Amino acid sequence: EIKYKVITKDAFALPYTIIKAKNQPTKGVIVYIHGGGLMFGKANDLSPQYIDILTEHYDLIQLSYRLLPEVSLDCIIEDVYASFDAIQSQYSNCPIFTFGRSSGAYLSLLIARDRDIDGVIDFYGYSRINTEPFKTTNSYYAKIAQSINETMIAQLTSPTPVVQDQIAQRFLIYVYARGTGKWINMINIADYTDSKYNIAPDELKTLPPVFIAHCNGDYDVPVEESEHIMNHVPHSTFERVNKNEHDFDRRPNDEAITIYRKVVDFLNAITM
Repeated sequence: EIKYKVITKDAFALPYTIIKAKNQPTKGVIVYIHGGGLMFGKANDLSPQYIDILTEHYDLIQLSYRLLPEVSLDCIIEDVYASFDAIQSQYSNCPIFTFGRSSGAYLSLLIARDRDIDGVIDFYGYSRINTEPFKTTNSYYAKIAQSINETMIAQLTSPTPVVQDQIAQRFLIYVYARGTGKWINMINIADYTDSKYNIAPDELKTLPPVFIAHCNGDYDVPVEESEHIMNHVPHSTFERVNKNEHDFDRRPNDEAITIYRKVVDFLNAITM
């Protein structure tokens, strides 16, 4: 693991790590964007086992961005693109991919629209925020959301922006947000319906190939968000996992490993 940083316009350090391809030279660079509903998480949240599969022949770069609610989604997008551009310049003549999980896959798809890359790996993400499941109360999160209060939640935030959880239970900010339907409010942008944040059909149509893995019974991001992408993009591969889970790869079970190996196959076809 090798550490770098990108210095933002506002003089904030965004760390990123590069893990090098095991068998050299690299076939490509995979820019990894972690999940956490834009509100919690950390860049180094991938199991070692997944990293070993991905980095056999690819470099894996784990990027960071400032989290909600201490910054807005406009700031997140700015951090992601500043980190992406710093990484892309370092791989000038080389295939490059975005790989996100959950909200990281959303960020990975924005990069795919606004930069020129060779493919996207979308694990249980989405291409838009202007959708009813994100606007309204989420059933799965509602009970826990109702068992905390706003002071409880405000004290899980940081007095200044962070790129990873500063307290173990920061994730309750996200449970609260989904469970009360305030997640769009906490994104804190002027107009969440704007095409900046919602990839248009004509834009989806021009995306590079997309690998999608999504559980049909996902309680956090409906599987329809993946079906929506498949309604427009020209090249897709879809693993539609028959589970009532969101992060089906939380543990490196055999089914999860198989999907990761399929990811590499998808990359190999592209870089051949």
